[PDB]
Amino acid sequence: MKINFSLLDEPMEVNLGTVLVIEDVSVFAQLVKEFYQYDEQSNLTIFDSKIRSIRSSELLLITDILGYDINTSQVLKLLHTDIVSQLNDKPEVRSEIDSLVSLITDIIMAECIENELDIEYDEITLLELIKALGVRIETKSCTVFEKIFEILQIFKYLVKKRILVFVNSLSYFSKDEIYQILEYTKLSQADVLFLEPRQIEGIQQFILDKDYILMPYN
Amino acid sequence: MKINFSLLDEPMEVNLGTVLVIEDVSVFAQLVKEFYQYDEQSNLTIFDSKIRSIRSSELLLITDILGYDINTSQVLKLLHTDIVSQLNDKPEVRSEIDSLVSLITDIIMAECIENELDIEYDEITLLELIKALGVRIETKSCTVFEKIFEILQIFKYLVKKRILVFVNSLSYFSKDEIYQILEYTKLSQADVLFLEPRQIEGIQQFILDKDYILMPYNN
Amino acid sequence: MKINFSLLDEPMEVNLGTVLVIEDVSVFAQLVKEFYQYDEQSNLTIFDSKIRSIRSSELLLITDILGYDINTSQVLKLLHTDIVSQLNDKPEVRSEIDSLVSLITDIIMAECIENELDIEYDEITLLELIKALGVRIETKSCTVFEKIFEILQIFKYLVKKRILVFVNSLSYFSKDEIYQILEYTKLSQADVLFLEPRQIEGIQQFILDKDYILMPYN
Amino acid sequence: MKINFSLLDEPMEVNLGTVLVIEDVSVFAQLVKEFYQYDEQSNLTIFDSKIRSIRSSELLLITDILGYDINTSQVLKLLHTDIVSQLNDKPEVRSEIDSLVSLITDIIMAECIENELDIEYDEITLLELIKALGVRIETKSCTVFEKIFEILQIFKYLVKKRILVFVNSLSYFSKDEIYQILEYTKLSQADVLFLEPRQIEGIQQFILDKDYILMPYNN
Amino acid sequence: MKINFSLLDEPMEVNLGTVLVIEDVSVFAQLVKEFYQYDEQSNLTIFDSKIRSIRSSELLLITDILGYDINTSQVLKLLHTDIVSQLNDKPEVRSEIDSLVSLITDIIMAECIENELDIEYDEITLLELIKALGVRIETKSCTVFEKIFEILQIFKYLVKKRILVFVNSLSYFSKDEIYQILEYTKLSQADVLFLEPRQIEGIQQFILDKDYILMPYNN
Amino acid sequence: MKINFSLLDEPMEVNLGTVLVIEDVSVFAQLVKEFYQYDEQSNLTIFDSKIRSIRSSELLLITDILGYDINTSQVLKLLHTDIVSQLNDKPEVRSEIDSLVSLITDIIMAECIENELDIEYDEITLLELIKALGVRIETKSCTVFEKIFEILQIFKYLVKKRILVFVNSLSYFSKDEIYQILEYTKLSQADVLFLEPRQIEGIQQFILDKDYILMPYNN
Amino acid sequence: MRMILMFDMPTDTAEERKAYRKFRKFLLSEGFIMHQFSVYSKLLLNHTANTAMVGRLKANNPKKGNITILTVTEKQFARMIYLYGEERLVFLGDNY
Amino acid sequence: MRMILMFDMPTDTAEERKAYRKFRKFLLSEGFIMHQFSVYSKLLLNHTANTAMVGRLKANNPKKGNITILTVTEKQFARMIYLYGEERLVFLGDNY
Amino acid sequence: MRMILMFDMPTDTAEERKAYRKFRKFLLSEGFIMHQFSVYSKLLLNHTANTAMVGRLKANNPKKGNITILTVTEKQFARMIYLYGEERLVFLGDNY
Amino acid sequence: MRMILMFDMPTDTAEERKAYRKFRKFLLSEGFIMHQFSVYSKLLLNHTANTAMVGRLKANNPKKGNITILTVTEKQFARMIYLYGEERLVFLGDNY
Ligand SMILES: [Ca+2]
Ligand SMILES: [Ca+2]
Ligand SMILES: [Ca+2]
Ligand SMILES: [Ca+2]
Ligand SMILES: [Ca+2]
Ligand SMILES: [Ca+2]
Ligand SMILES: [Ca+2]
Ligand SMILES: [Ca+2]
Repeated sequence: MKINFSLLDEPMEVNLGTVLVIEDVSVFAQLVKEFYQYDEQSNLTIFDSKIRSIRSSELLLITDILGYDINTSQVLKLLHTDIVSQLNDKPEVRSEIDSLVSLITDIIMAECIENELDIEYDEITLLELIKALGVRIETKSCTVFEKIFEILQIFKYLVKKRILVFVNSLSYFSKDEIYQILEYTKLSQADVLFLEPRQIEGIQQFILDKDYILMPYN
Repeated sequence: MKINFSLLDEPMEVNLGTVLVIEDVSVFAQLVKEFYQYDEQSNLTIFDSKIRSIRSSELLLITDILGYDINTSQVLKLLHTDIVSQLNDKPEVRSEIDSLVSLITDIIMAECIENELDIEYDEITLLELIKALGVRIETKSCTVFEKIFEILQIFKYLVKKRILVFVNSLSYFSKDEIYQILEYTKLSQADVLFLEPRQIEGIQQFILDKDYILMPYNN
Repeated sequence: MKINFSLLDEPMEVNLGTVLVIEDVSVFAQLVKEFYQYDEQSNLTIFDSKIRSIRSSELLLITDILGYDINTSQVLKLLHTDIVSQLNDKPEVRSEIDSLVSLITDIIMAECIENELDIEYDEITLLELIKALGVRIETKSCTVFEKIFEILQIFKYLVKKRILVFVNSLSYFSKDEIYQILEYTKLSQADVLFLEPRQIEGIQQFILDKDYILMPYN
Repeated sequence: MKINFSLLDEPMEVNLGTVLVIEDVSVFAQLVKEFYQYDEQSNLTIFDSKIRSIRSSELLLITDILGYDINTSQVLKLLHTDIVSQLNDKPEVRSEIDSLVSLITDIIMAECIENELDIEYDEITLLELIKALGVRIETKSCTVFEKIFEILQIFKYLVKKRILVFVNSLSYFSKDEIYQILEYTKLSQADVLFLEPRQIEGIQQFILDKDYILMPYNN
Repeated sequence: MKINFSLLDEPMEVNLGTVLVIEDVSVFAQLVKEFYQYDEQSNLTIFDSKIRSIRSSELLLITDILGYDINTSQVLKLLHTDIVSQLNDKPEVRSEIDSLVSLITDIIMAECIENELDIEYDEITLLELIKALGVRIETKSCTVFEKIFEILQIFKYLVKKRILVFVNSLSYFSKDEIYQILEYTKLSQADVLFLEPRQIEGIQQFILDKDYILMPYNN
Repeated sequence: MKINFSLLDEPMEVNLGTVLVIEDVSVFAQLVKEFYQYDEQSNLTIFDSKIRSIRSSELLLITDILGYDINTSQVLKLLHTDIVSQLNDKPEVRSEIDSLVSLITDIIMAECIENELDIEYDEITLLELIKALGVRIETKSCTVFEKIFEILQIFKYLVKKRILVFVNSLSYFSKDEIYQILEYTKLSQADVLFLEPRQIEGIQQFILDKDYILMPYNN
Repeated sequence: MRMILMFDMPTDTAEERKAYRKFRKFLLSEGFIMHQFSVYSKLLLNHTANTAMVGRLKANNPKKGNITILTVTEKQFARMIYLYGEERLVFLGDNY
Repeated sequence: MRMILMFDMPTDTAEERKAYRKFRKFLLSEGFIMHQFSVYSKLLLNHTANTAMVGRLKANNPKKGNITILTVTEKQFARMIYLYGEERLVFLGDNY
Repeated sequence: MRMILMFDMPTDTAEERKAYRKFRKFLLSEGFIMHQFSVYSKLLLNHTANTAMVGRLKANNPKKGNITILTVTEKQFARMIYLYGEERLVFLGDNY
Repeated sequence: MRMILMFDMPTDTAEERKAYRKFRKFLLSEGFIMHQFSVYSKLLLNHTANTAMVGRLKANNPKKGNITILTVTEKQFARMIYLYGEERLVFLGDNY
């Protein structure tokens, strides 16, 4: 994947982990504004290997790592649908689940018939059992280093998002933690792009000078 | 639970079921209008043994039997709690249900471990199983008699309603059905007050003559 | 309009005001059950002058007169749309309304520009002006005799409802008030059908005997 | 409004804008984690002059500037009330608006009298006119600087938030923009605390060395 | 108002006065101890028609008749309000009292004008006149029967007490006095539950045999 | 914490100590009367950064320094809690106190065992030891300067008071004592507003001329 | 819209009496009629003239003056009962 | 039924002032609230209480006293607006 | 699911001691291991054997007996620190 | 971090009982609550307070005293279940 803006001479490719440093505060703030306004503004463009423009729905932009909720309505919907598909791939297990649900429905139905008030029921479904169990991704994160790892896991799980972008998220992690994040990104194959106001020493990064010239580093 | 109006000489007590028959259409319509407007009008006064006047929120007024909605969030919630208590009173049934939902939890847990993402859960409870089953009262196919009976059954579930009042609801039910309604009201202990223009034969009721004289009547 | 059930030999026509007395409590309660369940049960039928069955949406069934709210979402929607149509029928008046709304929008816009915080607005519409004014039918009813008159007015205003039905609603009104209700029904031309457990003296009504035979009265 | 952590010897006071620079990435990340988890962790303690510890509901934490939603029901409601007060401070403008809304009410009233049904209404007020206009803040085309400025403007509208805190928000703004933010914060009187890994040149700030020594710095 | 204990097969209803006779001294003493400790112990459960369990603050327990204090701030206050209502129901008496109070206020006002200092006052009301009179119930010379009768009269004045219970209070009263107490309880509508070790002859009561069998008894 | 009156062009902010000098006796007396009557009068308006107007209960007004009572139930209670916290911050001292209290409890327990009656107790705590010691502030021998200093020390203990205001209190203190009061107020962070008819030389203050012009003054 | 207006103010001072006369003359010039002392009413054509009249009345109110304003229907205006300060035969029934 | 009541009477004599104080105290005792001088209102439950109140007011009216009674709806009673206070030469200062 | 179980009861009565021995033998027969006095643990395969085991433990609890149950992960179980009852050289740093 | 703590020790000697009372009072003073005999728990804010608490518990452990420490999550600490109490011949009566 490649990103292109009017400041660059040629579009630079983003593969696996990528660190982009902008030495101009105006170009950095205007670039983040172009990231949040990407749907509104046509200046900033992104061309994949197919050389096709992507909608903002396919771009995942995350600034605050701790403030980003892992559990969402769409994420829980895709997770519950995934578990329902896994249970549907095995006929015998789903048959046993239908038998147990039939037994529980028979017991609760008998208790309802024992009551003096009329009771009407419909049925119990596997999706209602998963939602009743509260299946969700683990919400336990001790540090931002683990939270960003969970963000990379959920990002690699989401097929619709073709790119994940972090804005000034590298200032929290130590150099060694940055090395572990880069190695985990290379192992996960996902495309991650970082935007930093200042350069980081010891790691390979693309430095954008105030002259607008882009140069590789390490 | 005594109710009083300007037409009555002394406040009349309402215990269990009470059938109040108003032979005058003017006083009956005025009394029903005072029942709907009760918060606005000071003429009709309903007080308990403490002499404290009950609020209109504590008063439950019912005219259309089939048009009233018996299914509410509080009624269904307290009903699910009652079913959970009924299942909790039997140790064996609760143990079996714990075994079944237990096995289901084992299966779903295995399916979660098979996934690549780290997944956490808590439990599948009995109240969540009842809410997933969608237990509710069925008024769709119910006859008017069964509807009023279900209303008398859910009146115990309503916490805020102090007294239930029915307006001209005794015209639909046969004498035997009225006997069943009263005999069930004596067991339910709830306070029900019926208002009818014409007197019902065979049941004890309070009659208000066109002379504005209130008399007890056995038939 | 005519109504037909298995108990009647031939379907009886309901024109202007009609009083139907059922001398059997089981047939009366079962008839009201057939009225509320009319969508579910096919026993009770209604055939208009076109001899075409009507859906339950076209049937207006009202039991409690005081408990029936005159103001509803659909009623207020049709009323606001009607007033919007009346204002749209006159181009000059609507033009003046657009001018005044433009002046108010200019004043409030100037006050918004005077503020130090950025403010974004859309526009003001005639429907938002009617809903802001709270246009609704009069909710003042002193007695059930007036409330039933308002029910007849709103029923005559509603084109979708082909019939209005009252269940045991004649016990509240005096004989003279019943005469005024019948005369108002004949003047309004609307189709109203009453269901009473016992017969009323002094007025014309159809008496259904316990033998199931139907006979005219007065 | 003093904040205290185990690293500091004494609680540091936060008045108007305050720029806190932590040169250690471990202490900075741990402090930010203690800012998000503040209700759970007892290490970071923020108290007012009364020494009473403020709840996490009273604390306002902000990291993403453009991702935060500035438009809320309470903010828009209090903003509409502020606009109504601004229109009420001028008698002439209020009189003119009353005249215009009066004319519109006359027209709509005539249209209601032309109808066959009996129609009643009450009034068209100024708050209803503003709510019909849909007055709200526009963050769509706003730059990050204007976004943070609007956040500093709406912080007075927020009643429950005791203190506003920004996490690494000073990296986007130029030195002059930071001077405008601080100079505006001195006028707004609000308590804002910025947390940056690197020190900003030209502004007064509190620097925490890798030695865990806190020192005031003019530049 | 139904009460239930482990010894009973079904919860027994308490309406108006109810005489409960426990023939076993062990079950009687254990039941009384469960009445004093009721908040601590879950064995004895008293619930209303709503099935809601009443708090010990709502329960009124009485053993010593002459040792109980009938005069309280709330009882005397509500009693003074009741007397003020009785004086307000009669227009002529209220007019005369207003005239006399007007005369006294005129005299005291003249005496205040005669003084050198500037003096201001407000009014002398009827509640202040009753509080100055010191109206209260006299239990000093009252017999035990008149004491229990006054307790049944002030139970309507107590707002928070849901049910009144007497422990072995029927031993002092003669059969005729018990008939007067029950007949008055039927008019007062209050819920009173008496607990006696021995059965009383001539009155309807619930008997609990040493076999732990509960049976209704006419005599 | 900004205060505003009709005489001022813009609302003036009060941060830490603030010396307000009113050169006009009429505006000064009217402003003090508006300070005592503040709940009744709408002329003087004091609001915080939230623009919310503070109640008179939140406002603390002080004129007589030696006549004010510094010892209150809440002040002494919170002070005893502060002393208990100071003793809790030191583990060794708390351990020694626990040892001594254990010895005394052993002695008293032996004396209780020697008695014929069965006796039970619970514990002797540190707060009970401080309450038994009768720790309180001594204003009897205190000079006016030490009294105002103790008032500035206990203002942090008062939870409900939003702002402290002194009326003509700067006439007693020497310039150096005023410098100590202001320098201590800057450390205490409390909001104090002094009102004086005449300007004090050497301290920063806001001066209101007879022309009704408000100007900052360094001396 | 029937506008009922009550007017009051301390009359003790001469300036207060002059202001009262001026305000009363202003009320008469605006179309208001005095039914009794402090009692006045005027028929407003619509809500527009009512609002403008409210603004004008607020502008013309004298110092310490106090005005009460009430909106009343014609049926309520005809039901207005003014009593300015004992029947031998009392008839409950048709009045003959 | 919202009852608006205006009250006026010559106050010159001492007996007239005493009668005015007595009538005002009677109005306050009956549930009426004074919005301003001569201006009062009370909320009557129904038409019967309104008629009885009219008879009582006629009975308690002092000599030379004049009372104006107007019926207004409760919503119209809340609509009551109380206003409390074009010149070429404006003088701020001594009025000369 | 790692099930940590604490067990206690008054041991004064002889039948209480017998019941304590019986309950301990029942815990050993069910797969629980005693780490120390009153301290036991067992590894439950899933929430199934966990719920069933809770029911069984409630059924087998002796009179006046009291059992505390806690659910713990393997990482938390390995972090269990048991101390069974003053250093001259204190080292803050690498422990060498 | 939820700290579950079990405490046992031979109670036979009087000195051992006194040491048990002292250690229990020390546990109560440190914030630990006794769910049952030998069964206690306390909520530790973080890992540092947990380590310091471990050192303090090791320092305050009585002679022959034995303490079992287990870490459980706060949600798992709430999951703590306390249960308080197959025969062919059931005897209701004298046990013979
Ligand atoms: Ca769950
Ligand atoms: Ca379902
Ligand atoms: Ca709009
Ligand atoms: Ca409106
Ligand atoms: Ca008084
Ligand atoms: Ca006295
Ligand atoms: Ca103690
Ligand atoms: Ca002492």
